[PDB]
Amino acid sequence: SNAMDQLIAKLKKLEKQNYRAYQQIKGQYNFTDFDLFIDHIQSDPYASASRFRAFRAWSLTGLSWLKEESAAFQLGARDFIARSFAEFAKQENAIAISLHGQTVLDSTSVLFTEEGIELRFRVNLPAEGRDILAKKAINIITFHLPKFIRRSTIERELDKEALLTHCQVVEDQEALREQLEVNGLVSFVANGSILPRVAGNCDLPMKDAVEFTAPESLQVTLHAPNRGYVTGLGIPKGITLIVGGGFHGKSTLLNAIERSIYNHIPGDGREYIVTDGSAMKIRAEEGRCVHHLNLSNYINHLPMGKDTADFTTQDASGSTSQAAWLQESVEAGASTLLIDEDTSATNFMIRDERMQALVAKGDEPITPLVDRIGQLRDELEISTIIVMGGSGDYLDVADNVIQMHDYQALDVTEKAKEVIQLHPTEAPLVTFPPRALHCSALMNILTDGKFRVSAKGKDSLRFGKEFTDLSALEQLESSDEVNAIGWVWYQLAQHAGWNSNPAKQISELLGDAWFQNMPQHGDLAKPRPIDVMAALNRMRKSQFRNNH
Amino acid sequence: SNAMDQLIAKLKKLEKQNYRAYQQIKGQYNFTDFDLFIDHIQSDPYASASRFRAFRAWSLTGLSWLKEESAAFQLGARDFIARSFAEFAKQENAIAISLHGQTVLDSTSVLFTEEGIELRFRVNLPAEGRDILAKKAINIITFHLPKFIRRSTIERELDKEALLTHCQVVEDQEALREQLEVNGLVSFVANGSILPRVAGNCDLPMKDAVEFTAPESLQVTLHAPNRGYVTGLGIPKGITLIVGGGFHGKSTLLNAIERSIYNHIPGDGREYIVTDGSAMKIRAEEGRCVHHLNLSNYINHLPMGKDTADFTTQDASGSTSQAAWLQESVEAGASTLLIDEDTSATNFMIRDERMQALVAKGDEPITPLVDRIGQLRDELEISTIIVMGGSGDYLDVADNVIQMHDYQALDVTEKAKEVIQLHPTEAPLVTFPPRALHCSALMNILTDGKFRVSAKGKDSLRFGKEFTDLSALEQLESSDEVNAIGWVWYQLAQHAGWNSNPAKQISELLGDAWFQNMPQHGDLAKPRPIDVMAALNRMRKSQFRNNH
Ligand SMILES: Nc1ncnc2c1ncn2[C@@H]1O[C@H](COP(=O)(O)OP(=O)(O)NP(=O)(O)O)[C@@H](O)[C@H]1O
Ligand SMILES: Nc1ncnc2c1ncn2[C@@H]1O[C@H](COP(=O)(O)OP(=O)(O)NP(=O)(O)O)[C@@H](O)[C@H]1O
Ligand code: NA
Ligand code: NA
Repeated sequence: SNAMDQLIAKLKKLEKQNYRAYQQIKGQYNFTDFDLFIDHIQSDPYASASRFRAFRAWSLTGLSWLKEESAAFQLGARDFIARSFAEFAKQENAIAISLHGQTVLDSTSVLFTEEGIELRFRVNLPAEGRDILAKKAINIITFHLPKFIRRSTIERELDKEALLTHCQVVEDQEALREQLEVNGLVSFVANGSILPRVAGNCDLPMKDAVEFTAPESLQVTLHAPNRGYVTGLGIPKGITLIVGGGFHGKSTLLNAIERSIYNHIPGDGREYIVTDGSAMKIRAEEGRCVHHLNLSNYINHLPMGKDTADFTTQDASGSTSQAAWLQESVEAGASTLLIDEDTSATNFMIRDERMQALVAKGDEPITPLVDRIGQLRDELEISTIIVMGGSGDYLDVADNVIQMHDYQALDVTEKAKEVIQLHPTEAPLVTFPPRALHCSALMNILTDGKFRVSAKGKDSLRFGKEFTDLSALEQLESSDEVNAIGWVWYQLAQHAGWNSNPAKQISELLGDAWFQNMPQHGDLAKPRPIDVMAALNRMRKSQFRNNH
Repeated sequence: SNAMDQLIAKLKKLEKQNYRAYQQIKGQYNFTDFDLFIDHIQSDPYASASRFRAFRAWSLTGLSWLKEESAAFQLGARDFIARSFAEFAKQENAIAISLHGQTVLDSTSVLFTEEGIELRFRVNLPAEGRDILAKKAINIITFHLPKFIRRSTIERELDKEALLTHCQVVEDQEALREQLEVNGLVSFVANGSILPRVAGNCDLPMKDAVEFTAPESLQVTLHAPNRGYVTGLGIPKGITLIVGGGFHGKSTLLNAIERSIYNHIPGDGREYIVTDGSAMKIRAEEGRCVHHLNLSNYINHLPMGKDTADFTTQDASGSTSQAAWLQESVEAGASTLLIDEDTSATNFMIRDERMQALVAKGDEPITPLVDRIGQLRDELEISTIIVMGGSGDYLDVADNVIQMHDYQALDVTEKAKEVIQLHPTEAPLVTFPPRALHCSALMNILTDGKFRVSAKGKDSLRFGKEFTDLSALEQLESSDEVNAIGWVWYQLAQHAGWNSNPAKQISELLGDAWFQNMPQHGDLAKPRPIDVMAALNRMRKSQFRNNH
C-alpha cells in the first residue's frame, strides 16, 4: 500500500512522456499482500510485452497444505492457478500468462517454493501511439493486476471442487505412469478414452466419437489414488504392431500414445492415457544435419568412401536420417520407439530381394529395422510400437498385434501367427559409447550471435545467429519448452570443455530445480533431456566427437 | 522536379510531428524522369513498410527493344532489373524490393506494359521513436530513391553483358521447356548440371560436387536459341523409376526435377534443367481436410458406411490423404506426378498378401498405386517419376529405370527386366467430372474476416479468419505466389455462384494480364493454377460439390 502509493505517484509523472520513460518503473515494489517485480520493460508497444513477476507467501494464501501433497498434485495446482489467473484476466487483455492448451506442464508461469507461490506473466504497457498513458497504466498495474494476483492465489477465491479434481487427475496420471514399469507395460489406454481430435489443426477432443475399449485378451487394470481402479488397454513391453485397413484409426491411437508422454487436463479425452516418458517417435527427415554418429548397425556402406562409424553431413537422406534418429534415441536412453509406416522410409523398414538383385555391385545393402528391431528388444530391452497396414514381414518378430476396425481395438496376435506358418519368408547389435559434446563451442555461437536465445513457435529455435529446425519433433507441445531447450544450451555453454555424456549432464541440469539457473521468464516449461539432445543433434554448428 | 520540390517543401512541414502525419504524403508525384506513387502508408515504424510504385516510359530508358523479345526474354529482363535495383539500394536499407532467390518468377516487383516499366517496392519511413524525421525521409525519397529508380532502368547504367546473359538463359529455359512435349519428354537434365544444394536449409548449389552426366542409352540433345545444342538426360513420358542404395543421390535428382518447374538464375546449377510445368509432387499428409472428392479408383471401402465416391473429412489419414492428393492432381490436369517412397504411405504404394490375410472381413483392400499407375499412363497419358529403393513390384510396369551410384545416373532398364523374368509375382480407371466450387461462399469468409488476405511465409495463407496450411506443397518457391493465391481467391469470390470447372476459371484469370485485377502490391508472383487449387483443396471452409 505504501510502496504501491509510491509507485502510483511515481507513475503519474510519466504522463504524456516518451515511451522510453517506462524504464524508470523497473524494479521491485512491496505491496501489501505481495511483492511485485517488473523485470523487462518493452521498448515498443508493438514489441514483446513487458515481463512481470509476483510473489505471495503461503501464510496469506490458505494453500500451505499443497506443500504436503505429491509433486504431481502440486503440478496440477500450479497449472490450475495459471488458468484461473488467465480467466480472471480476460477482461484485461494487456495482461497475459503463458498457458499450455490441453496439457499440464512443469512451467515457470506458476512456481512453488518453500517461501510461497510465484507468478510470472507479461503486461503490455499502453500509450497513445508513443506517449505514455499513465492513468491507463495505473488502472492495469495498481487496480486490476493486484486483484488477479490475489484471487488466483486464495483458496476461497478459487473453485475448490474444480481445483481438487484438477490436481487429482494429474496425480492419477503420474501414479499410473509410475506403475507401467512394474506391470511390464510401456503405455496404457484407459477404457472410455476419446482419442480422435476435432480436426488435424486442433488438439481438442472430437465430440460424439466412438469411445475406446480394450480387448479382454490384452486388458489390464491399474490403480489411481483418487479415481481408484481403472481398466483399459495395456500395451506390454517388446514389439507391438497396430494394423488394419485405411481410415480405421491407427494413427489416432498412436498419436494419443505419443502425446501421452505429457499429462492432459480433465475432459480432454486422454487424461487417463499414460506412456513411457522417454518414448520417441521417429520419422524420415529431409535435409537435416547429423554429427559424427555411428550408424554401423544400420548403414553398412557409403559412397565417397565415408566412414559408417563416424557419419557426418549437412543434408541427410531419408533412410539415413531415420537411421541416425534411431541411433540418437538409443544414445539418449529412450525405452520406447514410435513409428508410423505412413511417415517413414520404406527402404529403412523392409527388406526386398527384388531391389538387391540389380543393386548388388559395390553397394552393400542397408540393414532394415525389421532385422534390428528384434535385437533392440532382446538386447537393449527397448520396446517399439509400429502402425503398419502395408508390409507384413514384421508380423514374425512382433509380440502383440492390434487391429483397428471401425475405431475399436481387436487382439489379432493369434491369427497373426497362423498367417506366418502358412507362408514363411542376424549380425550382432553393437552398443557404442555416447558422443562427447563440445560444451564450450556453444559459447562461441552466443558471442558471435549477441547472446540471442528465443523460439519462433514449436518449429524453430534461435541460438545466436543459428536457427534450428524442430519440425520433425512433432511430440513437442509448447514453444515454452523450446525456449527452455535454448536456455539449457546456454548453461551447457558455461562449462570448461568437452563432456563425455551430454544426456546425463542435461538430465542433472533439469534436476527438479531446473528453473533456478535460467532467466526469470514466465514462458518456460521443463523439456525432456532426450528432446534437448534431439534439438542439439539438429543444430548445424554443434560439435560432437567419438572417443573412439 | 517541380512536383518533387512541391513534395520536399510539403515534407519539411511534417518534421517532429506525430507519425500519423505521413498519411498526408499519400498520392501521386510526377517527377522529371518518372511518376512516383505512394499507395499505402504504414501506421507504425515497426509494422510492414509503406508501399511505393514508380513508372518510367520506354522513351527515357533506352530499353524499348525488349518489347520485341520473347516473353521469356522479357521475364529475365524484369528479374534482372529487380535484382539491379536491390543491389543499388543495399546502402539504403529503408528501401526494399521483393526478390525470389535462385528462381526467376513472373513477379509484380517489376512489370512491363506498352507505356513503360513499372517498379513496385517498399520504403520503411523513419522516425525518432514516433516523431517524424522529415530530413531523413527527404534524403531517402527525394535523393536516394530517385537514383535507384533511374539506374535500374537505364540501358547504360545496367551491366548489359550481364543483362543479355541473364535474359538469354531464361529464354533458353523456356525454349527447352516448350520442346519437351515434341520429343516425348517430361523432364530434361542437361549434362554439367549441379544438382545438390549446399545444405538442406539452403537453395544455393554445392561447390565441388560431382557434375551430372547422362547415360548414352537415355541421352537426348535439345536446342536453345542462345546456347545452341545442349546434351543431357531425357526423361521420356510414362513411368520412370529412380533406384539405388541409400545416400546415392535419388532425392537430389528428384528435387532438381520438382523444382525445375520454375526457371533458375545463371550459375545456380539447375538453369538448364526443365520439367513439365504442371508436375505435382505428392506425399502423405496428416490432418488435412478433403472436400467431396471421389476416391473410388483407389479407396474401395470406408468405415461408418461412408461414400468412397463423395469422400469428405477434416482430419485425413496417410493413404487417404495421398490418394486424395492424387485424384485432385488429375482433376486439375497434371501431366506428371512426382513421388518419393521415403515421404509416402507404404500401404498406398504397394500390395501385400500378408496383411490381406488377417484384415479380410468387411474391409475391402485399398487399391495401391502400382495397380493404377499403369492405367494413368495408358489411359490418361500421365507420366510418373518415382524414387524407390525399397519395393520392387513397380519394376514390372516401369518404362525406364535409372540407378544412382556415387552420384551418377546409370540406365538399368535392361537388367531390371531380367530380374522380373527370373522371379515374377485390373479394374477400369474411371474419369470423373470436376467438382464444382461455390465461388460466392468465399465472399462470406472475407466479410466475416474483414477482407484480410496475407501469407505468413510459404507454409501459411490467411483468407479472412481462416488459415490454410501449405507445408506439404514443398514445390512452392516464394511467399509472393502464396499472396497471389490469396488474391486469386479474392477474385473467385466476386462471381455469382457455383462454377463447374474451377481449374479452367483460375487458368483464365491468370491469363498473362493476371496482375491487373489484383491490388497493386509489389510482393506478388504468378502462381500455377494447380497450386491455387491445391491450396483451395486444403482450405477447411471451401465448398465443393458433385454434379453427380
Ligand atoms: N474412436 C473414434 N471415433 C470416431 N472417429 C475416429 C475414432 N478414431 C479415429 N477417428 C477418426 O477417423 C479418421 C481415421 O484416421 P486415422 O486414425 O489416420 O486412420 P489410419 O488410416 O489408421 N491412419 P495411418 O496410421 O496414417 O494409416 C480420423 O479422421 C479420425 O479423426
Ligand atoms: N552429384 C553430387 N555430387 C556431390 N554430392 C551429391 C551429389 N548428389 C547428391 N549429393 C549429396 O549426397 C547426399 C545424397 O542424399 P540423397 O540425394 O537424399 O540420397 P538418397 O538416399 O537417394 N535420398 P532418398 O530419395 O530419400 O532415398 C546429399 O547430402 C547430397 O547433398
Ligand atoms: Na491410412
Ligand atoms: Na535414402
